[PDB]
Amino acid sequence: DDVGIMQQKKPPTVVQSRTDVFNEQFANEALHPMTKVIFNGLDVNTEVQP
Amino acid sequence: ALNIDHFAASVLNINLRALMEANVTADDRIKALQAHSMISTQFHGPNQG
Amino acid sequence: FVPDVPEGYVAVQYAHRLFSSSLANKRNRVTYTHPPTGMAYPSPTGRPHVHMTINERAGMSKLVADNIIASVIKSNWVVDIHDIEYTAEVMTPSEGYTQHVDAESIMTAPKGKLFHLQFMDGLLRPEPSAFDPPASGEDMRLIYPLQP
Amino acid sequence: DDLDEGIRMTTYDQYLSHIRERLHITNVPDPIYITGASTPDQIAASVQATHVAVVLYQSGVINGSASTYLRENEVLVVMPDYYDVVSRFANANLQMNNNRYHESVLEIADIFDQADFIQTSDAVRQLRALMPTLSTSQIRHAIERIAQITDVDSTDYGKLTLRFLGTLTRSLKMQNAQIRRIRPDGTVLRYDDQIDIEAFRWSRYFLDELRLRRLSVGLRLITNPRIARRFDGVRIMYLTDDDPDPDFVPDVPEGYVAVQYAHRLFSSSLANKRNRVTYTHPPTGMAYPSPTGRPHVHMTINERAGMSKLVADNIIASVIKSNWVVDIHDIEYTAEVMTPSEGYTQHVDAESIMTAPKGKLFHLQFMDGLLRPEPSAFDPPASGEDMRLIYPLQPISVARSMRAIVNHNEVDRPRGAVAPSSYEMDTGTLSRNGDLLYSPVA
Amino acid sequence: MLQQPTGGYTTLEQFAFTIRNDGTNATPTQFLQLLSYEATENELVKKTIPTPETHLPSARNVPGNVYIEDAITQALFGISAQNVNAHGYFSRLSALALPNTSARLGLDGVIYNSETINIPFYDPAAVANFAATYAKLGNASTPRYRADMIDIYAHVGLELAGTDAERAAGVMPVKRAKFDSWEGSLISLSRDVVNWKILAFLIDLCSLEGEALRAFKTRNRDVFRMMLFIMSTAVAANVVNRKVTKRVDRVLEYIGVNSMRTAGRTATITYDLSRHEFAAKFLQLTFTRWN
Amino acid sequence: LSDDFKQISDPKGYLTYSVKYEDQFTKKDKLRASEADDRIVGPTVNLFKYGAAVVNIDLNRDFFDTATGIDLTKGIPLVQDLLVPIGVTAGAEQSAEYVSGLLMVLFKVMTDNRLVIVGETTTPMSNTLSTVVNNVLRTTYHNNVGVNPALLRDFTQVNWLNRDITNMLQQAGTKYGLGLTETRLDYVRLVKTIVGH
Amino acid sequence: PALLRDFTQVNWLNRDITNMLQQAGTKYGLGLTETRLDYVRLVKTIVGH
Repeated sequence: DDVGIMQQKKPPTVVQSRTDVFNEQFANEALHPMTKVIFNGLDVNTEVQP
Repeated sequence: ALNIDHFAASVLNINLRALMEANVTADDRIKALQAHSMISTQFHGPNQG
Repeated sequence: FVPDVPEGYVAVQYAHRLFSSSLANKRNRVTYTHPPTGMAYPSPTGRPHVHMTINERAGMSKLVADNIIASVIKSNWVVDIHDIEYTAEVMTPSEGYTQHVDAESIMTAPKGKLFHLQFMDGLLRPEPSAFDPPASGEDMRLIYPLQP
Repeated sequence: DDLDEGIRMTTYDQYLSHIRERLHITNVPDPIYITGASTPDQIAASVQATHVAVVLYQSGVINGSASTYLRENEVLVVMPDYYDVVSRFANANLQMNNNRYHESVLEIADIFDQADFIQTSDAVRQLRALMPTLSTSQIRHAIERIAQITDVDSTDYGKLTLRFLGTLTRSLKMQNAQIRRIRPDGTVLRYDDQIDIEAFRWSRYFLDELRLRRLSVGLRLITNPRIARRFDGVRIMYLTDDDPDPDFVPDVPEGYVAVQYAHRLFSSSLANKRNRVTYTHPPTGMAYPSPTGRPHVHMTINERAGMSKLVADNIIASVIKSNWVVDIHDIEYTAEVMTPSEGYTQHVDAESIMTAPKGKLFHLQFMDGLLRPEPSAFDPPASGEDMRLIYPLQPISVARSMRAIVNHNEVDRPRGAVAPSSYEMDTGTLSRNGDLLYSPVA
Repeated sequence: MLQQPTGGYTTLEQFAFTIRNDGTNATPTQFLQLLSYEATENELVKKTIPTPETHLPSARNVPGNVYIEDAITQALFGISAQNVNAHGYFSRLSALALPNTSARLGLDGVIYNSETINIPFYDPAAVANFAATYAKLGNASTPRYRADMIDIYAHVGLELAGTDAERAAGVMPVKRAKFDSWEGSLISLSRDVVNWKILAFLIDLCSLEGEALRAFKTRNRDVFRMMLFIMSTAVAANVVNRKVTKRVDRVLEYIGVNSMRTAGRTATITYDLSRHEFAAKFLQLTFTRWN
Repeated sequence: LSDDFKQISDPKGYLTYSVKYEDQFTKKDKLRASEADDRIVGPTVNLFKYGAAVVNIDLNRDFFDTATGIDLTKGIPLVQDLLVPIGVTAGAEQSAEYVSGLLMVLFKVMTDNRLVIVGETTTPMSNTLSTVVNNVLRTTYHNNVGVNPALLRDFTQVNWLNRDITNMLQQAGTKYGLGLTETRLDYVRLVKTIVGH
Repeated sequence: PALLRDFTQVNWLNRDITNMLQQAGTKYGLGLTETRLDYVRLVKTIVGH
């Protein structure tokens, strides 16, 4: 129970469905625990407070 | 339990109490930033606490 | 065609004050509140059936501005917008679609912008054959009008 | 009841193979025939001379008083074939003739108490009924392979070579081959001492004490619940949570309809403007021509062979977009736990889990994650994350001893960690004569 | 086995409960007074509690020698527990309520398969009625079955500072607790309560009957109040220290309201989000069964 | 003379230990002990290094080797050929390659022939052992001591794990002990003498 | 037209074969049926397929 210093490991996250017509099929998918983000290239918080 | 004299031992103990005790959360630093920008700017991020 | 609120739903307002970041298990994830009961729901799953309406997209932290859409596809959330202008037009069966708006540019774009959509007619659409092996995959729609 | 007592039934062929050639070595008159009349008196008196306590059933109906003498004395009955047992004794008052059903057990031939015979135990049978049925040529091949892995070659074996015929080959599958004397006509005789020595009395062809004592101990490692690591079946669901440890079977939700998978309930019919693969609800007989509300069911695939495409997708799509609980069985896999750090090394697909050949066992690794430091207070949040698609139902952890040897806080165990058992930490004493002992307890 | 003592398993005395009032231990009754109560202009209404859905997780028997009793005590009072709500431990427990099962709950709090000689336990019937009710907590987390939180806390308060004319009536004014202090006192009492064998107090709260119960609730009215306070600490929002004379004092901000987080990250014990999911479904069972 | 079985210095064993370390869990307290306090409980400490994820047991990778066809990279004893489709060509992977490998590991244990010979043994002194590691040793240990829990009685900083170990080695239901122990079959001479280790 | 009793997509035809073939009248078979052994030599000679 403590905050790690060395960087960890990731799935890693992937973008998918956005537009107003999909027609997805659900082929493949791996079955391993992963992450899927809706918006492309987010993670915006560049402010650093010393 | 160290070997430094009772003066320096008393100084370091009082210097530690006021750090653990006296509190300032991440929010208090986010409340200060709302005083140096166009009124109505919105801040999000680090958990308040 | 305007799809409505199916059945058991509750209309709530929007304020950045109800979308706060918290800590569940071993990670930081944006948490909902659901004002009529004051709960948690730390994931885009199990969230009670809402009819959340948005008046203005002002302080929409692009993270929590996304999390709403991600909850539309996993909890049947029926959301709204009121400041958006569009000049979508009827389209014929063949030729189909061309360009299309992104489900992210329609949540984090300037208030002034006027972007047009594109809708389908489908009445003179060619139907299937008699005996045939059925093909797989399904069609989806994400943004409906309410005018009509 | 009790899943015990009652009466003990055995097929006649199983009797003649094991029991008959063994009670024949000693000088006991063959087991008495069960009377059409009732003999609840001498049933055990004639069985006392034979000692085995098994009684041969023949014809007629067993008496009411002979129906209870069999239950109490632990005596056994051998019927030629059981279509029923109702008419064999006519269960008079209580309900037994064919209602409160049987079960399946093993006997280990403990009903003798004569030493030097029955060396092998229960466990050998369990190992046998696990492999596919071997044909004559397969057995011949299997004998040859084990022989040549230890150098000692078999140039010719069982095969007789006449110079005016070529090379004819026999089979090599004997069983309880008891070398016995042949009479002139070509018939097995029997055991008449003073004519046939002592070397030909039994025995399992093996190197006296040395092999039988070595095999006896080594057989027990083979049938141990820590070596058998070929877990069967996999349940496939689409709840998204993740958990500290592997082997987390997510129980089927509160209210579901369990339907048996058929090669019929999936039909192809027209809906709206196109052809679609449609489900058909067995209890209500409905349509649902799209992977949406079904409503949710509990599927169970047994034959994942003739399922074919298109249908293999409607199953793997309704689990995602309708919360279906599916299932597989023929799939065989070898599981091994994986440390939280370093992550996965190999990832399979949900389409290949529906086309994998019946007898080809692939390995699919399961993630741990009990010992993983949580993130710092200041960092970017998350949005709609991980969905896991597969689950073992065993569980897949037989080798453990101890787990995650790290302390929490400073003086307590982390939630879900185990210590070594008080068995691998007890050096016993030698037996009163031969082997190893334990404590003794209390 | 120890059979069962008539009048409680808590009247045995082998295992009791003593808060460590610094260098000298005491009794829960003796500790409650050092605290006074400040009535503020806020009011809570005693809200009724919904029934608990009956659907405890099915039986599995993975081989773990699960410390079910140890896990329970850890989440409610334990200092910064981790993975408290994981599914595997409870499922194993529910096997316990089953008539005729070779699975005995150890007196020390460790669950076994089959049995042992060297270890005495609780007779199978005492545990049977216990796990009938606390196995349910197991699935408290599920989206469908999950319990409330922002409202059960209208009960915590009446008990901690519930005046007798107040728990006689329905509504109590929002109070503000304040008591003498030793600086590391909040964490210190929380470190201490973790070893009470809280199993014993619960495995008999389902076995005691009509008269033996009337006497049980009228005596341990403290042993309950204690773990309630220590628990209500993590929840209330602001901890203010008062420096008077030569004394030092801790004020707990609001006894009856879920602030939703923090309490004092340093001055006390904190509750994660997988804690409100747990401690809530816990109180939903002890309270209902309690009254 | 025929010479049936051959003798060895140290026995092997069928069941061994494995581990998966986490290379980010190090305690900042470099502890220390004596040299005889080290040797007896030495290699067992370096199999349970502070921060080990899982420590499981299985078939030995060594005793059953490719010299006898036995192959186990997976955790399952997999042999290459035993029972097979004859007319048809074999497969790249088959579930039958297991019920044939488990039948092959049963062959090797049966055709065994080894005699243990006492060698390398040394004796420590009472002045040079912790009072905990002393009443567990029977005069003379075997120098090439193997790994075992309970032996790491008081050498791990894992405060929790240290508990159950003491409790189990207290209830009189179990008694751990290595070294030259007492035997029934004793002084029985054939060429030298029978001792029990 | 019987060895495909569970390999065809055509739905109607499938149920039909696995009904008149499953019937208590007929039954399908394939491969080695039985063997005639030799008197003096003791080897398989005339096999039925």
